[PDB]
Amino acid sequence: TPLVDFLMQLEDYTPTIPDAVTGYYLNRAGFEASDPRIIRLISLAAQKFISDIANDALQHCKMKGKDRKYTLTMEDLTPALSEYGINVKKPHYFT
Amino acid sequence: NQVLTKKKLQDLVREVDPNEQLDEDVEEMLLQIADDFIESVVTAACQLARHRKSSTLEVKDVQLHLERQWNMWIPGFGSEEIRPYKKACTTEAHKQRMALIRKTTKK
Amino acid sequence: SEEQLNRYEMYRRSAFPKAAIKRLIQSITGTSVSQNVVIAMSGISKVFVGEVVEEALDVCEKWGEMPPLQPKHMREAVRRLKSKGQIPNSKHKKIIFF
Amino acid sequence: VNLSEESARILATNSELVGTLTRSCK
Amino acid sequence: RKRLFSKELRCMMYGFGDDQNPYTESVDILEDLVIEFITEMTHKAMSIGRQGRVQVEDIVFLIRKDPRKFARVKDLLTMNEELKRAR
Amino acid sequence: MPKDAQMMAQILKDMGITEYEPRVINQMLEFAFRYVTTILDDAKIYSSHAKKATVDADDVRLAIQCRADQSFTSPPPRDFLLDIARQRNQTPLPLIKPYSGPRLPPDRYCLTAPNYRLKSL
Repeated sequence: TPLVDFLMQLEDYTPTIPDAVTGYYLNRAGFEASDPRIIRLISLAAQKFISDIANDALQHCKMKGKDRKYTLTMEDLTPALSEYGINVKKPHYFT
Repeated sequence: NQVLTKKKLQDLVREVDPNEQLDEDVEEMLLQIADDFIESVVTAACQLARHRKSSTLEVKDVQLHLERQWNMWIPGFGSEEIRPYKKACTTEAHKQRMALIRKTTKK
Repeated sequence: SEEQLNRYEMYRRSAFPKAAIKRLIQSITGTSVSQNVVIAMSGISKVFVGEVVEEALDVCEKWGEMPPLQPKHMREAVRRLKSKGQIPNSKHKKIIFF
Repeated sequence: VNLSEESARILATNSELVGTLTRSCK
Repeated sequence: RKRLFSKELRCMMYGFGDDQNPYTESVDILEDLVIEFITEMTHKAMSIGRQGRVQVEDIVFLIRKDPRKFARVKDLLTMNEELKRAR
Repeated sequence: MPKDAQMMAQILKDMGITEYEPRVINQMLEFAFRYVTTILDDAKIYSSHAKKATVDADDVRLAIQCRADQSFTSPPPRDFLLDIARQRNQTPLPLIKPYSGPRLPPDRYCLTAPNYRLKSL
């Protein structure tokens, strides 16, 4: 199985999301995570999800050409979220 | 007057894993699911035909309900050539109100 | 052998004609495309055909049928490819959070 | 002139070998 | 619509292991996949980058979906320059 | 306060909402902008499907009714909950065995299971 042999490549990795943050959001979801390798797998899978939305928004910003400092404006994040199942629609100019 | 006959359904399970059985609780539910969705498709494709002020159900409005809602593209039928895609019909009132958000922001 | 050399000849020499896809894309844009667009778009569609036929022959080898490809193995090919996200549909606004 | 006539010879043999008879299916 | 890919697609299915004589209703299916694939990679390509069809945005969709379409578009763009260097 | 945030406080005051967070009015204007720009999304798909130029009122009337089943699906109606109940309410209550210890469903419906874990090697 690939899920076990991947987990040997995770003993050298340390995710950005801490184990107390992830271990709390599993508690609201319905279980207390006993094995601390399951907390290192749901946090890595959710760190990869942010690291592709923030990377597609970068290539959306580097495809409009300004090349010094890249600002995470909503104009680059809103098309980058629609490739996944996040459809934001923010208003402007409330009359 | 039934559309699915519990032998076409059994071969639909045999093509996935041939050593697998369904229960009569599952078979009676899969039959219901099929019929219920046949209606869902037709009840929302008739209103697309009657909006085109026509009285014939074409294949071009059973396409638009499955694509938009059910995420199904049935390949082997073919359509007409799609018109040149209109990109942005942004109106003048939006071109002048959004040119006021920037006028306050930088000036 | 003598069929593998004929099959490898058709795997490389076959292509969609550039005189028709440039007519096909320009009916969608409205104005004009470039030659390096048509060269790439004629090349991705050969990979996409090779994504279906190499996977529709996995449907036929899974079931108890022979090499001639019926449409049963071709509607099943698009079904299995769409469940792995390979077939893109830009008319279904998907939602992952429920 | 060499590129113009030899381009159609890669496709002319692609109408003699493959697809001799046309089939159908129920 | 007529079929603009009837004879070309029969060579390609033979190229990937089908037969020398595929069925007509199987090339009926594959000809409609390609017209939708070119449509659903041009309708989404005229919103990214700019409202045109430059090929610097055709290479964006091929990553993170299937790497075979990306590894076979870097070969067609490299070999365009090695086939103009020979002249 | 725009004229539609001045009217959004009137709607909540007309309900039983007298004390709300001030973030609520910014939330109920984002929902009201996402809804009309989803109805007018579908009302432009249906205008091109009938091959007309503008977006008429019969397109918006269909776009309202054809997304009251997936976007805002309802709890089941009163005529359906009565028929489901009145065939369930006709089978008699079963009798109870005298000494069965913990009374529980069969083992495939409970949550009692051996509940394994990985060997931390």
